[PDB]
Amino acid sequence: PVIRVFILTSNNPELRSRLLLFCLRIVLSNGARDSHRFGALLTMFSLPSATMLNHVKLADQRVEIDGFEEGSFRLIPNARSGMSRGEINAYAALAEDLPDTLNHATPFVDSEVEGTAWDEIETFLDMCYSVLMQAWIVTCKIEKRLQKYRQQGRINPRYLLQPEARRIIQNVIRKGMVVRHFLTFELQLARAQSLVSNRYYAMVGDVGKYIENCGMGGFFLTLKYALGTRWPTLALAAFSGELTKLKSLMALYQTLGEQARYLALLESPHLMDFAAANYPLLYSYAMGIGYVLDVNMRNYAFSRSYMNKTYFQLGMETARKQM
Amino acid sequence: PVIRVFILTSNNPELRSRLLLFCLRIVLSNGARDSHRFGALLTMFSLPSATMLNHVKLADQSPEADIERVEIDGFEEGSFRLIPNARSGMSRGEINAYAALAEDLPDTLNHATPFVDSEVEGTAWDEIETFLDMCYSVLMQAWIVTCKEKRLQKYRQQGRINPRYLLQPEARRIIQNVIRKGMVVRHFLTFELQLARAQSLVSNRYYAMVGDVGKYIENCGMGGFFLTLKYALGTRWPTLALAAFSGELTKLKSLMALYQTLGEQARYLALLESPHLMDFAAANYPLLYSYAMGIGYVLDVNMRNYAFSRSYMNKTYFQLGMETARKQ
Amino acid sequence: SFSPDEINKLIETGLNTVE
Amino acid sequence: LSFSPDEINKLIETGLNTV
Repeated sequence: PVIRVFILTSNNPELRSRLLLFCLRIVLSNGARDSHRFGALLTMFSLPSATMLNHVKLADQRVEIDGFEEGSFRLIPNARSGMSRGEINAYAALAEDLPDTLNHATPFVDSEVEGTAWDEIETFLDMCYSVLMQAWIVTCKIEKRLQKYRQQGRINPRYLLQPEARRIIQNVIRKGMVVRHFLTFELQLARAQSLVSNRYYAMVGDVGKYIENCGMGGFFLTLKYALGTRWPTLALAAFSGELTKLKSLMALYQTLGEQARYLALLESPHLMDFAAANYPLLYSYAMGIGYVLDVNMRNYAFSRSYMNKTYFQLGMETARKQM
Repeated sequence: PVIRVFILTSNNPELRSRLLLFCLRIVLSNGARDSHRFGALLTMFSLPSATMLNHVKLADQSPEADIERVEIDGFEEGSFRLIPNARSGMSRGEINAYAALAEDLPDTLNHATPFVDSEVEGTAWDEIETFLDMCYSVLMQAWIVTCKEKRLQKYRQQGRINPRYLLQPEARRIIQNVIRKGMVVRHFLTFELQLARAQSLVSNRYYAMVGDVGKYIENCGMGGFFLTLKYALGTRWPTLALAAFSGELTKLKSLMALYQTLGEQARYLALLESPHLMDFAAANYPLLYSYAMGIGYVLDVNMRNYAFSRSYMNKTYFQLGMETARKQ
Repeated sequence: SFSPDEINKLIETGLNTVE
Repeated sequence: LSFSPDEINKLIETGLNTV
């Protein structure tokens, strides 16, 4: 179970482009195994990231930096300082093993993208940022986000992937614990600035806003509307148990520190400790209070099976009476 | 209290030099508090590092305060008065207090300057090479005292620390004790050591010197552990099946599993003062440590200098070790 | 929907009401 | 004197086949 991350020995953009389009095919190939997909996906994410490359060296948490790319492909197989003949032909075969659902045997909706001469650095970085931004979009929680990132120029429409190619990357990221571990570092560096909003990390920080604290909505809404008000109804005995439970959950969030905002992405077992099912009374009390106080609370779902119908009405009545 | 880390809005070398020397004087002043020295020291280490600059974040439950931006200092030297911008939140009383701390050096510093050469602070810091040579020279002197004799004479002879910017010995010892008391300071130093190790900065003169210093800092106090793994255990000696080793063999198995579990904290156990550091001491496996020293006594040319009177040294399993590696 | 800062952690509300 | 990374000094848990 070796996860090989390819590193190149040259900045020249034609080699960077060929390595990305080669790794993209492995991720989407029929015959590759997860281990091959995780390593090729990490190679794509590290190409614009001098910091992830600094976390791929022996680190982290295994990952062997196969690197050693002189390294231009002869055509589609590699030339390695590192390893063997049989793996060169095997990787070359995997790159041409695309599923039939992708038109013209290419991941892109435009059949003449891979044939482009990747002569200049801007045509690679525009291609690399467009492909990785489509990856970032499917890694958490897509319908209309692509329409937004198209109009904002964060994804060049020329480099759009076919929908099947997006869904495969979505599941490879979902299955890859190691891939998502390195994605957290990119989100952590996305915030706290990079190069007066480096075009890549400015986009990552924007996507970060969606990923951070995913699945903590019921927890924070309960902390806001039920415990931020400090109203006398909180002293009902039926809240006494969930009060101390929310106190341990709050202590737990503080103890986790930096990893607290990335529980959903890091596959933390603590994430569903924060689900509203563990405090359904105070949650229904908080939803009733929010229904009255906040205009954005409606229309919310309110369709959860553990939502108490009467404690929702207590919250409404407690909040409405600000007279 | 608050740990104040000042940073600039300008790549101006003269401003980078004045902030450096301002912060240096706060670390060395008589009246400053530990929180002032910790923040003044982190400011110095952050000037040549874009990475530590991104690490100092107030967002998540900060004891750190960027103070936010500082435009310039008061123009006349002797006016160590900071000029922060809007949204800075620094009151005049604090600019005078900081200006007073920068002039309150101990009397043991000749000519009221941290440097051996009394005409260094008076230099016009016009060009970035004059600053970068000065910045790297004093930061290097702080890296050597972070460690747990005279490597200054080495670093002066070889890749540069400029003798012009040598600190006086009293300034070095004060920096040494501030780094020792400052857990927060040593926490950020590890990120610099990690960055010097994983090098996209092979050509950077500063991180090259940090990585060499980091060779001495990293895995400090782990020599006995790694030598034991190398000699007693790097090969399948048949004497390993002695029953007297059965207990210590499983001990080192947990110790090596411990090293893997801690990840990158494992490299800086002595620097972060981790309790796990002593778990790797040879006194927890004196028989194998004795067996490994004997093997390395006859196998390696360099282990004449290391075997120097250990209390738990067995001296009988030492003879078993040398006889095992005697003939191959 | 929430800012990356949590002054919302009012444990003081919790320990006050469990007197 | 000091040890680089590449801690191949974990050939030894297989060196613990005598366990």
